[PDB]
Amino acid sequence: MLVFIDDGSTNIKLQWQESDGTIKQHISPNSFKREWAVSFGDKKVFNYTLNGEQYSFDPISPDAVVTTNIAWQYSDVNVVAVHHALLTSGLPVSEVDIVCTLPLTEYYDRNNQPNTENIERKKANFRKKITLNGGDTFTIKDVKVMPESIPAGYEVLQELDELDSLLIIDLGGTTLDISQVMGKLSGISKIYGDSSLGVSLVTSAVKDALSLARTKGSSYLADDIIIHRKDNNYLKQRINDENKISIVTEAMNEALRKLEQRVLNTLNEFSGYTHVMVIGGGAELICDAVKKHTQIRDERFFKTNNSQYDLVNGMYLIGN
Ligand SMILES: Nc1ncnc2c1ncn2[C@@H]1O[C@H](COP(=O)(O)OP(=O)(O)O)[C@@H](O)[C@H]1O
Ligand SMILES: [Mg+2]
Repeated sequence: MLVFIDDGSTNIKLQWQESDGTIKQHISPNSFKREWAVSFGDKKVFNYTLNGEQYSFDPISPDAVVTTNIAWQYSDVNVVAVHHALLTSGLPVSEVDIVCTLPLTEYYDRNNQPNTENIERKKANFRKKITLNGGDTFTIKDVKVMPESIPAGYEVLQELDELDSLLIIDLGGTTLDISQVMGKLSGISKIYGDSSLGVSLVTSAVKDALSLARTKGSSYLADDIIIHRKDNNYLKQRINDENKISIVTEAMNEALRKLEQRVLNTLNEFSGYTHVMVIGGGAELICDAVKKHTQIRDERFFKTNNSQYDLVNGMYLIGN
């Protein structure tokens, strides 16, 4: 049964429908270590035997995740993550069939032209003999593969002018792979690709300014403040002292300043923008960034509330 799993290296983003007739969205974080942290009681984990190795969930060190998007998206850690995501929602352990996501750097070349061997490479990854070490594993039978940024355009691209362009941006923890698509999917123009800076810099800098060590898996407590940067109420709760609120804000700002400092020039490098779509978790951050520089009018500037799930919705409506 088809589950749409945007298997991103920051966190995995999911959408599916069941036998009730209601559509569910879900998210499972990237937090899978190359060791077994077990549990025989209260404090409950997940543990896996992967390809031949020991894997489990704990609030992981940056070792695997702070590498590149490219390195993680085809990994054994990605195999843990996708099968973990279906267990964090809690689906009936049996089949899945999946849609999964590729970088644009990996999908499209020097001429920005495509590679299907990299499509089969994801399917080959999700062919490894993973056991849930306390249950059994969802069997991924059929596999569709898409790139990351592009499929978000799908539902909007329907009406959109076929000679004009839709510039589609994921800003992630890792991902900064960007596509210039054309309307109705008449073609694709130019791509840009990067994962050298992102929200992982921002969210980790907030941990330092708080009271928390530089791991991934306790990310929420810092991710909170990246979300509520437009507030001060949840900031006063979570950054629980006024004397720390500047420190956290200016640490966050140091990262965000230097994120803006590249991505605005990336949208100078992308000549021929006409419509803009902003997606991902950092969609909110690039909305605050790129709108004031690009100066495209709001009828051609797309970003919802959901932000990261905007991507997996465009994937969903292709075929379940
Ligand atoms: N509203 C928001 N404002 C700012 N950052 C956000 C927001 N929502 C999520 N994020 C953060 O953005 C990152 C996730 O980016 P995302 O694009 O969803 O992952 P990926 O790039 O792997 O696709 C996380 O650090 C997440 O906490
Ligand atoms: Mg992203």
